[PDB]
Amino acid sequence: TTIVSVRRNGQVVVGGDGQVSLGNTVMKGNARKVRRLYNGKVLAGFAGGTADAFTLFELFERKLEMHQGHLLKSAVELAKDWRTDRALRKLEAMLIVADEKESLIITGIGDVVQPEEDQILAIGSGGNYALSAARALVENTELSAHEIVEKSLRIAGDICVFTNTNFTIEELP
Amino acid sequence: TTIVSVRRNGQVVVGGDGQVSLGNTVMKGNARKVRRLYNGKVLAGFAGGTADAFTLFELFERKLEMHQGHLLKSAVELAKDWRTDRALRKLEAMLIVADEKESLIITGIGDVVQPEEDQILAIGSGGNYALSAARALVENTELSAHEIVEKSLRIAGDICVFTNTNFTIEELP
Amino acid sequence: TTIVSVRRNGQVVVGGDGQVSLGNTVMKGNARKVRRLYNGKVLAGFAGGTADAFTLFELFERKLEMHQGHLLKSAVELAKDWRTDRALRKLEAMLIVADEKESLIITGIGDVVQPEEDQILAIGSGGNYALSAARALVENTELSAHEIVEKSLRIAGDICVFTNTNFTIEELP
Amino acid sequence: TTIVSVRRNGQVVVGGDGQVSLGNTVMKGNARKVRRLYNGKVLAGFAGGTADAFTLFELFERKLEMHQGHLLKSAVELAKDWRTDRALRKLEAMLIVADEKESLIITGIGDVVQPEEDQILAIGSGGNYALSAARALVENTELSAHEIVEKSLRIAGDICVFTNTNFTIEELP
Amino acid sequence: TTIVSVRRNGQVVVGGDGQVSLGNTVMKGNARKVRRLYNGKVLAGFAGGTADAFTLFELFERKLEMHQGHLLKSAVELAKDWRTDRALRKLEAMLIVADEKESLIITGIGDVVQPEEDQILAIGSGGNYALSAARALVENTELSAHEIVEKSLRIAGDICVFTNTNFTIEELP
Amino acid sequence: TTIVSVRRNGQVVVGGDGQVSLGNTVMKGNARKVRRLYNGKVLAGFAGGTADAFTLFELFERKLEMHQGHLLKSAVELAKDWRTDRALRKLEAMLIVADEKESLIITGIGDVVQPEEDQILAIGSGGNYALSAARALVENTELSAHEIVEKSLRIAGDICVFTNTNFTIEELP
Amino acid sequence: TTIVSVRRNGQVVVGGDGQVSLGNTVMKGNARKVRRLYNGKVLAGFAGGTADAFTLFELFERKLEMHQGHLLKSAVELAKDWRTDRALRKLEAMLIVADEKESLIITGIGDVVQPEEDQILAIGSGGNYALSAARALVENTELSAHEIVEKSLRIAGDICVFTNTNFTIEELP
Amino acid sequence: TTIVSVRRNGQVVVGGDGQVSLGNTVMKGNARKVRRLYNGKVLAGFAGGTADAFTLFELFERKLEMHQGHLLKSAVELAKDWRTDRALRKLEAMLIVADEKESLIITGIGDVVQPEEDQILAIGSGGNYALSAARALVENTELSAHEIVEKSLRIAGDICVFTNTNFTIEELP
Amino acid sequence: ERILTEPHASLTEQYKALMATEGVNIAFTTDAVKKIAEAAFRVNEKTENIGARRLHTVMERLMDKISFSASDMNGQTVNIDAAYVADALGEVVENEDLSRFIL
Ligand SMILES: [Mg+2]
Ligand SMILES: [Mg+2]
Ligand SMILES: [Mg+2]
Ligand SMILES: [Mg+2]
Ligand SMILES: [Mg+2]
Ligand SMILES: [Mg+2]
Ligand SMILES: [Mg+2]
Ligand SMILES: [Mg+2]
Repeated sequence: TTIVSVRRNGQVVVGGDGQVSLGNTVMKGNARKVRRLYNGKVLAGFAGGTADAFTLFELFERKLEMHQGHLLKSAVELAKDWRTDRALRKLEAMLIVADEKESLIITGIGDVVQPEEDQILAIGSGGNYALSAARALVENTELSAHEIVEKSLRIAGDICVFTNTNFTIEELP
Repeated sequence: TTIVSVRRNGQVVVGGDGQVSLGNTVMKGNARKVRRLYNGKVLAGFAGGTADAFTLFELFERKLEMHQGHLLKSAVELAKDWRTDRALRKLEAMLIVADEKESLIITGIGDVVQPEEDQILAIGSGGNYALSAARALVENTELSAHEIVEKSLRIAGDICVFTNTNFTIEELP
Repeated sequence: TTIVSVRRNGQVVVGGDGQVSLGNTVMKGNARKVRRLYNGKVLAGFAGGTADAFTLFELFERKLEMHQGHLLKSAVELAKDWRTDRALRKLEAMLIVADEKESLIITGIGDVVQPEEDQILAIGSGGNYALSAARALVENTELSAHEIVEKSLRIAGDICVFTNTNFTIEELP
Repeated sequence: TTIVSVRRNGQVVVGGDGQVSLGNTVMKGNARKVRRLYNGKVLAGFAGGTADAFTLFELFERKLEMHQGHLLKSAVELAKDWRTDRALRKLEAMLIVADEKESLIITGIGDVVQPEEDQILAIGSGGNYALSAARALVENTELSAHEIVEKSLRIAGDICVFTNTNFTIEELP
Repeated sequence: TTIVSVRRNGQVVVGGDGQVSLGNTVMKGNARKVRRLYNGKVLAGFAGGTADAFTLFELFERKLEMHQGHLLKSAVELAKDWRTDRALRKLEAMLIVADEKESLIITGIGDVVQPEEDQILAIGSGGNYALSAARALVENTELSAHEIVEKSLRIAGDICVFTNTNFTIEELP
Repeated sequence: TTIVSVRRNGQVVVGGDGQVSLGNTVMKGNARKVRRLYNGKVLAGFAGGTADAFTLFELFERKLEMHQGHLLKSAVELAKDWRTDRALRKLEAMLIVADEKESLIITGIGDVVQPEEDQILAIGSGGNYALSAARALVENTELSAHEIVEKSLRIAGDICVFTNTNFTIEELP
Repeated sequence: TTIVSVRRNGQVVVGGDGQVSLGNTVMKGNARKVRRLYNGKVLAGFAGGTADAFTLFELFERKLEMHQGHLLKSAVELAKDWRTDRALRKLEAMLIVADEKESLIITGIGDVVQPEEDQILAIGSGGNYALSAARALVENTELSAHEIVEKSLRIAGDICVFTNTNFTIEELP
Repeated sequence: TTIVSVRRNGQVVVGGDGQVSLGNTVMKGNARKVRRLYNGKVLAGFAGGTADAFTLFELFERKLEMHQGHLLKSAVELAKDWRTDRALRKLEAMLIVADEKESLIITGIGDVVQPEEDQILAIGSGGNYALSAARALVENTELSAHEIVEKSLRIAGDICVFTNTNFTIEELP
Repeated sequence: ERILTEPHASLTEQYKALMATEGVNIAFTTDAVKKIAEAAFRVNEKTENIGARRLHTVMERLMDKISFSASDMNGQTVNIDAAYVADALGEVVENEDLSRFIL
């Protein structure tokens, strides 16, 4: 599982592999680890039991309105219960949420991670690899936020033995 | 324990071994790991304490009506509580549910697994083996959804030292 | 993560690195592990899930008023629930709180730590190192409470492979 | 890694993937795991640890050169070296070797084993998978030997995360 | 594996299953675990690790050839080699050997042991099972020796997941 | 540590960080991990344990001096020493060596491995990171070889806590 | 134990605590951990296990006597003995040695390492502490070398529970 | 076991309990753990494992006979044997030896250590206890040496479950 | 090239004097010598460098043919030029695949 979120020149893209795996065997490869939410306004990928995701991206929907759309808030508030609630600590995963202005990574254990002066996010076992490729690209090439994620995932999958080729990207809007 | 669900040319078949085992000894071999439900409309096999199964295939019956028969839903909703409820996380098993349109595998830990352009499902320790045989067969041979599962299980059992010969198949309708 | 609090000649300073890390990889380096609270009257850094921090520096705000600003109290009272509450023991971290008069380190496991005749505090994996540098400095040099912390963190980061350069200091007032 | 071999109608095929996996990452996708021996008249395919597999292979090679290439013999000889009295290094790997005469797998612990009857052999982490596949095919399809192998490996790779798609199929006219 | 031997009315039977189990999978169902020695006048059956069992067997074979086949002697001799002073490899396996004279099992750690009185011996993971069976039968049925063995193994196989049904019963006229 | 090498347009670059990490602390930030051999015509870079890396390097050095510097050969020779019969110390480290002819990494367990095609090699804890970076760059930018390397290492260091910024890039005119 | 050495203005100081800790108790507080070698012209300080530290020291002593006391050389020689081919005992300890020429620490695993530039070296459990202290001081105070050392050790002892106050500072006119 | 020795006013006393503890049970309460050497002019007391303690003692005995009984020397010699090059058995035990000249404890790992100044030495599981006692007494009571020892052991035995009351106090006129 | 002709009793000087026994007259051509030499240096580099003894190889691997049939050539003279040399020394022998050990 490798998820990566790029942001360059007006475009906010998030996309990743689709390889569910049990130990050292493949269980599904067509999966979607990137989904849209909040009336197709906020797109976000995951890395864990896809269910754990929904039960989270659902607690995010609600916990987003209350604070009036302000993304970061909805998040900071989310990691505030993910650790205090004894029915969430059991939902280990990683999360990436992004919209028009910024982008953010949510954590079940630690706490929210705001991007660098490069605006790039990555999670999953194959993460950093993807990140390693992306960063580079958005530093020398003039590629598309969607021409980078693209290539970046390729670079991941071809290394992490848990990340593959069938990725699903989601530009905006 | 090996469960496999095939789908080819109008037929939806599910069948598997029948070897309950305690550590490295046999405790029962005539068991039924595939059962019919919802007024004989939905058939489904398991892989775990058969009880854990019923207490699950019972929570599926109800959680299926609410969403109006739509199989996938009843499932996605099921794995939604299997992880949030502290009285279900203690029910470790694997599950396969299928009906007229599609077929699906349920997970206690991860999350629902939708088949490939081949429509094949498999769980249990001997799973993949069965899967390995099936897939092949439904790719070259013109065998029956019931002539495949058949042979597939044979191929499993003869390898997994926990899967045997007394399988119980369930075509539809 | 390295946090250090110095107190010398009318100034109460607290500042530390900004390297969030997952195992042996870097996840963020621009982070702020030192924050101001109670109407900018009390500044305090942390060392753990930044969230765990807020959910703590929030339980400190309230638990501070009740006892009428008296810092030490608000603290001693804080570590009194951090261990009796089954929803706090799950918030492992380290904390440093300081204001006009004194400075104090809070613990999730042990209990409050009052400084020495030197008025210096330190936590985080890189702590002692920072401490090791500070102490020395505030014993021979006539450096600023802010010219010490400064150099002290540098000395830490360059040793702890979890502490870096992007520190955020907070003098008073 | 996956290495399977099928023998039917004067044809002997031994082929395998090409993935070298270091921990959970990929060293190189292209790797020749099946090769030719004795002037190119006996087929070989090694599994396990790169180091110990190669050192196993080489040792089998010396024997051949020393026994007019008579396979079976050569094997039992090598096996003997582990059964003597001074426990040799005990290489952790496995080899599948065959020629115009017979097929045979050899562990590096000290034994030579023969195929059931379906003349199907398969070692590696993906073996059993490719096995099942072939064990099936063979029983239900007049597919060539150089054909079953080709499809069985693939079936595996799509299952074993340590088994890729860059195969190498050495047959023996 | 299961290897049991019964001796009654001038008859000595030593037979066992034929399953080679690699981890929790099956290498080969047909395997001769009982064989003939000394021109074919002394029966043998090995248990444990394929490698170490075979290397145990062979060592017992040299002794016989060196002691006019006199079983008992041959055994104590071999045993001696482990009791000398330089701890030999210490093979992890077990052998059940017998002929017209007596029955005897030999561990690869250094000892020779004799049957209670019912002249019943059984090693392997299924042993005790087959034992119980025979230990019973014998005490309550004039069933032949070449008969008790046949049924006892089977009783085992239907219990031990590492013991199959493809037996091999070598008796001694 | 991170050691990566890229080869393009008659240029061969092998460079790496300079951090020596003792446990979770830093021994020395400046360290030459890439050096010159054979009168200075073949490049080397070692990874792993200071002790075993150096002792690996030295052994590769003797071989060269003994084989007219012919790299490839020299390697296979050294490798052979581990495959002989008496298992050598088995150094836990890795070397990336190259010259005007080819690139090649050598483990201290006994093998020599070659690059995919992108002529990109990278060992160390940060390797894969620098790899991804370069594996990218190369595929999308006419950046020099002595350039890709420089940027890839850096990308790594900003990720691997055991990889610093004091590089050393030895190229080969 | 803590052993640190600083070198500035023709002065070389190597001093350390004196505590011998058996498990969590104290063997003896007074212990000379820094001593003189080669007629008393080269300074030494050992860390780690009493046994292996002493046996490391002695071995470094033979080398000196054998190489006109030329430090650096002597070191690399000793180091070589671990890199030869027959892995020596591999003493678990560390030595900090220096004289009028240079400073140098030597592990008992097989390597010689040099100081950054601040000519500061420190081994032992308290090392890094004393390090930080000195690494600081030096950068901000014209304190002597025989002075920094004295204060740095102390700073450590007040931190490391295995480092006491009975120092021994051997300088080199 | 507890073995303590005190030296004051021309008197040297070395005495200890007599309990041999096998696991958590008692082998024999009466055991002479302190004995006489060199025609009966040097005192000895061993601790640790019966086997390795005795084999340590004996080795110290050979040395004496070989060095005109000159204690100190004899010790350093023995110690040397562990520091040579071929790591000896490494006995897990400890000895407290003394005579008219000095006191000295010797570990079986390779070192000789001297008393603080209070001339108090104590090894064994109860040592530190008896130590504390004597370390006290001595500092506050003109109690004889053959007296402090007697009381210190007892204080221990009433604390260490592996230290009984059947003492043996060998003094040296 | 130099060792090949210059010294006293150089390789060429020798084979020449020998064939002269069967009643044959051989003549080495500069261009040939040059090649013989390039040859030696080659293999020494490409395989196992044995110094100058290597000339004793390339030399004998070349003079094989004449050395044998030279008895039945009395009267003739032989000219060893490039085209000759180039044809007595194959090009490169054995697949020499050192890859079977690499991954
Ligand atoms: Mg992959
Ligand atoms: Mg089975
Ligand atoms: Mg750092
Ligand atoms: Mg795969
Ligand atoms: Mg069975
Ligand atoms: Mg770093
Ligand atoms: Mg201390
Ligand atoms: Mg007691």
